[PDB]
Amino acid sequence: LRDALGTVADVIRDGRAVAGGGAVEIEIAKRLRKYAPQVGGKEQLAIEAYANAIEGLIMILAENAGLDPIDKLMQLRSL
Amino acid sequence: LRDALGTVADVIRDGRAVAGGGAVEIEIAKRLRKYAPQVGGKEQLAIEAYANAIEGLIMILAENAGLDPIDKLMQLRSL
Repeated sequence: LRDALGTVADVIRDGRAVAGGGAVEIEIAKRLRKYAPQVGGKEQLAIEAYANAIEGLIMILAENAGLDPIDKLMQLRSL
Repeated sequence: LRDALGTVADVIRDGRAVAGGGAVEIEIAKRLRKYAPQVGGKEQLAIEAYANAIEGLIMILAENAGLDPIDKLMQLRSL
């Protein structure tokens, strides 16, 4: 109960909110893959290797609830 | 000399010609990566794994003439 209240306080101290469920990771993994071609050098492989590691988080969320992980990633990315 | 003549005969028997030097591979590796999103299923990973294996040929051409292979691939793809 006090951890719930101390989460409401983390909203009220800074008035933004974002969806759970892995909805944030897949917008970030779009912005990076559109930004990486501007950086151009060997550094381009390190940014795209960052994006693959953030999407690689919500597999650990799907794989954990009994689902088939890869298809239930591909459906979200296509959506 | 007869293998040279028997190459001119391979042009004359069918009146098309294409550039050497790895110029064909990098147009094919563009068409495939634009076509793969239409196929959509697990099969999409097999087509993109085909494109990476055709570009992977001209590294064996650059790596062989003493050059640094990766950058001399990236310059061609950007061009």
